[PDB]
Amino acid sequence: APNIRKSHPLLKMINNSLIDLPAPSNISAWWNFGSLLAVCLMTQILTGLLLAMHYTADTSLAFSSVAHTCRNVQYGWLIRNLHANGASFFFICIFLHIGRGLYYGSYLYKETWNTGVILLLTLMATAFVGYVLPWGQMSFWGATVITNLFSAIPYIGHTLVEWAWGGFSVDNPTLTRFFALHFLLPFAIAGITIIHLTFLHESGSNNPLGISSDSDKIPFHPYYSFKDILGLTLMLTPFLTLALFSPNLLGDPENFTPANPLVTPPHIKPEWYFLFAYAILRSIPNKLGGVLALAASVLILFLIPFLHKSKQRTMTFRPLSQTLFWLLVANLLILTWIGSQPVEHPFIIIGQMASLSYFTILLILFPTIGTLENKMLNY
Amino acid sequence: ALLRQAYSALFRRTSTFALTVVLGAVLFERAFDQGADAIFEHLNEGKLWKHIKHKYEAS
Amino acid sequence: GRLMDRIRKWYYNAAGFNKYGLMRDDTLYEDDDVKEALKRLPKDLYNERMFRIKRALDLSLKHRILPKEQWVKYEEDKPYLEPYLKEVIRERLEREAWNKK
Amino acid sequence: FDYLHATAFQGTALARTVEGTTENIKHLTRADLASYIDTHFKAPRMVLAAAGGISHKELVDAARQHFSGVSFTYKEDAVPILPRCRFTGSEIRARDDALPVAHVALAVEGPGWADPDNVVLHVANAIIGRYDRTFGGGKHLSSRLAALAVEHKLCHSFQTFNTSYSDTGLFGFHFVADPLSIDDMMFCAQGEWMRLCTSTTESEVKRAKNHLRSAMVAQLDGTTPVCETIGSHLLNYGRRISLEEWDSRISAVDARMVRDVCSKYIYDKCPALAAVGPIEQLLDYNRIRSGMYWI
Amino acid sequence: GIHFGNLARVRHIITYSLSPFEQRAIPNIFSDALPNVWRRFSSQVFKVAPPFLGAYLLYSWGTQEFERLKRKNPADYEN
Ligand code: HEM
Ligand code: HEM
Ligand SMILES: CC(/C=C/[C@@]1(C)[C@H](C)CCC(=O)[C@@H]1C)=C\Cc1c(O)c(Cl)c(C)c(C=O)c1O
Ligand SMILES: CC(/C=C/[C@@]1(C)[C@H](C)CCC(=O)[C@@H]1C)=C\Cc1c(O)c(Cl)c(C)c(C=O)c1O
Repeated sequence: APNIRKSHPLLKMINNSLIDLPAPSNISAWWNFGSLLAVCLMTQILTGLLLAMHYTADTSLAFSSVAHTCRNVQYGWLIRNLHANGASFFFICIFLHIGRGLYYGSYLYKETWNTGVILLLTLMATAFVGYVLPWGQMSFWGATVITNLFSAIPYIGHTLVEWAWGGFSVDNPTLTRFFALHFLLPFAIAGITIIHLTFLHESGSNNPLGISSDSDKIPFHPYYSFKDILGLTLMLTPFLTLALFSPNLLGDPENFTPANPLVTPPHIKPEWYFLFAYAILRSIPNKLGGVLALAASVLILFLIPFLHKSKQRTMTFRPLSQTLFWLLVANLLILTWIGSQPVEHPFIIIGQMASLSYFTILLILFPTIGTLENKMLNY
Repeated sequence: ALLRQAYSALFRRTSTFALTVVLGAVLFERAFDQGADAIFEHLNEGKLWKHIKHKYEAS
Repeated sequence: GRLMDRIRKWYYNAAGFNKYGLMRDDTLYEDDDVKEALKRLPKDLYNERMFRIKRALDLSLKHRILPKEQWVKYEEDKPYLEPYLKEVIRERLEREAWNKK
Repeated sequence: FDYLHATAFQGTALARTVEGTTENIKHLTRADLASYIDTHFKAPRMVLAAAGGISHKELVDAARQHFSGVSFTYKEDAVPILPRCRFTGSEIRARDDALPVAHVALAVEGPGWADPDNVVLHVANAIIGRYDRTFGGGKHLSSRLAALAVEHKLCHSFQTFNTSYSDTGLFGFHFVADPLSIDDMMFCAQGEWMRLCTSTTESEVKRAKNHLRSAMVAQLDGTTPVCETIGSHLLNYGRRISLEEWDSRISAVDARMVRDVCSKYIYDKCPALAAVGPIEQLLDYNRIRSGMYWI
Repeated sequence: GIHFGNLARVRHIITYSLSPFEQRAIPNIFSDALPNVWRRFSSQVFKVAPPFLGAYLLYSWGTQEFERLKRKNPADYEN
């Protein structure tokens, strides 16, 4: 009363978080990844279930069940595709969603940010174990290496590896507790996503110029609802052009060979979205160091909010930070290439560089150039 | 004037607007389907089993 | 010396916030001090700063800028908030020090 | 209301204030006022009206005597036709969060004196009527909007209006409210318009008619008022429209009629909006626009 | 919950706008649109492109240099 849009304990929510929501009138297309990320989640989850209804978590049957799911299940092949490629477009989107945040100082929204980082770690874990279910060559050796990471912890380490496998070497128990794990996580994602978006709402969205947009807000609907429908049909076009015309473009082919506990393929590389870390791991020629570097390669995201020195929020008006920012992007773009190459010269050296480069541009440069820029404005 | 005839008869009333989207989606489908299949089969003459077919059939 | 004094003018045109009609001080990110400062701005100075910003945003939604003529010029940029803010941060350091003391 | 015209008829003659600009008043010369009187204050365009205890004859005589200007060419006896004014669905938002209350006006283009529909439109405006803080009726007022207004403290006052002109018009409503209730008011308001186009009953119209009939008689409560009616009837409707006639037209109206007509000028139309004051809570033309369809 | 009415204090600002049905969806595609698409491209292509073009070389180099190390140097078996 009056309208049943603002009073109803439920609709007051659909309305109070996506229809009457105060949105800056100038958010650019770099703000459309939030929804695309969201949409993925629902799409992934849906196609996922459809598949879970034909998968069979057991070494002696995992591979052939996926194979059957495709060749026999009506449209199974399409669903398999959509699910596998959605994993990619999900990462693409999450990466741009992150950059945007970095380039426009959205990380100043600490909780909204930290939850985000948590989301990223979760999505990664998820996409990882999903990749293991078909029990192919990568599936197996992937499972072997990653669970082996804990072995880097002193004392326990190995102990922790026993659980992870459920035995004394990857096998069936690992496969089933992974399927359980994969089935579960996506929901925890959806759950946290809700918190992410709740912390957000306390403050409101940020905008390109990085100055209060209270003087000019607009109702999410129809402005951004329409803008998001459109931003959807765009991501959707290459996602489908890819999944329909060139299915395996984005994916490693080693997973077409049923796992062999005795043979590690010579060209063993992770799913494309992990390469950059895989690259850093192989830089440090020491067990524990490579592990720590790897961990920090993502965990470093938690430090960003604290390494902000500029007196301005975004890099729209900071040409030096910009260059450094774009130099950082190309920096990652390189590590990805490195990760897709063997551990031989010139690669090994180029690698250690880009890594060293990565951690410096973030821990030392950015906060420095930032301070510098402040003085150039006379602050 | 179709735009006016249409607006006045179809797009104005939010109820008739729906009937149009349905009635329309039906026609659009049946036609867009033939067309595309027609385009595709043509682009692959004599390669589909629809073509080879007569060689081992009956008559 | 007159070194970073011409560098400043360069950087100023580099930033480009003047293309929107914003004074260097209209771009400051609103932390706690800045917020206090702004509350101390005289009625008119505040209403002007507001329009400048509400206009820059409208520009940004349209994806345009001001015709070259209207751009702020390095020497005509009024640091309308700088002094207030200085004081706010001043009063604060006093308190901070006085409480550990 | 000026800002309303100012944008509703933007780009034309009607979009001008009656008082005129500041620059005009600061510079208008003896010449212009003269020329204005000369060009406009002319016999064919004037009407000597009067009412009370007077002899029509004795009046016409006094007229022939002092109201004596002569006409030679056809030009002098010609009543110019004005260049049509274009209605534009738009808005003008004058914000000042320092004003105590906010004012909002919304309207669609009206038909213009000539059209018989103006009757129906006024019946329509009766169903919604008006309200203000001092009405004793309160929560029991027959006007659905007045009730809600009372129930939820939507405003300080609101009023429907059917301003007519020669060839065009303005049909809408105006309300005053606190910064924090503009939204709901606007919401309920459009709501009541849509009810007009879609679900008006016979009970609502019956009362609407009786309310109009009485307003129509109070129109003629004095010699000044009766003289004003006569002055503006000839000048606008051509002749004089009797109460007996008006009443016949007002009785002819019913539900179906009101719906068909309000649907004609209100449904899915792009309205003109004018907001003044601390109007932040009211927002987006796009939204207000969507309030123009589906009850 | 609701933030429309609290947001901020604003005075003396008039804004005029027109219904969407009275105006053009994508107006001045040539005289206005494209000019700015170019305007923007220009201002930015030199902060962006550089580091990318840079990594590109590092890519082509390290690539061709890894290929060169595959080939044999005659000076090994000319004995
Ligand atoms: C499951 C993953 C995620 C989903 C579905 C998601 C979704 C969203 C949505 C819908 C928005 C609002 C619209 C927008 O601004 O994009 C948002 C905003 C934001 N997200 Fe995420 N997010 C995810 C992950 C992350 C990650 C990994 C980070 C951090 C590294 C992050 C940082 C932010 C921040 C800072 C905002 C505020 C954006 C702004 O300043 O406008 N998000 N997110
Ligand atoms: C966070 C969203 C999701 C992501 C990131 C994701 C990702 C993946 C990945 C990377 C794979 C391997 C794809 C391949 O064959 O190359 C996969 C497979 C699979 N996922 Fe998911 N998944 C998601 C949600 C779900 C959920 C919730 C279910 C079911 C309710 C599900 C069920 C499966 C099954 C059965 C497979 C194995 C068979 C196959 O590969 O087709 N997934 N998933
Ligand atoms: C996930 C989503 C929208 C989703 C859909 C699903 C709507 C519920 C209905 C119509 C659609 O198709 C949208 C894609 C929006 C995310 C989202 C947010 O959470 C928030 Cl706080 C903001 C400020 C924006 C701004 O643009 C946003 O896009
Ligand atoms: C990129 C990576 C690990 C990433 C994790 C473990 C983050 C450090 C934390 C969050 C996660 O869940 C990711 C999966 C490990 C490197 C890595 C791989 O990814 C994969 Cl598939 C394989 C087959 C190997 C083989 O040697 C590997 O070394």
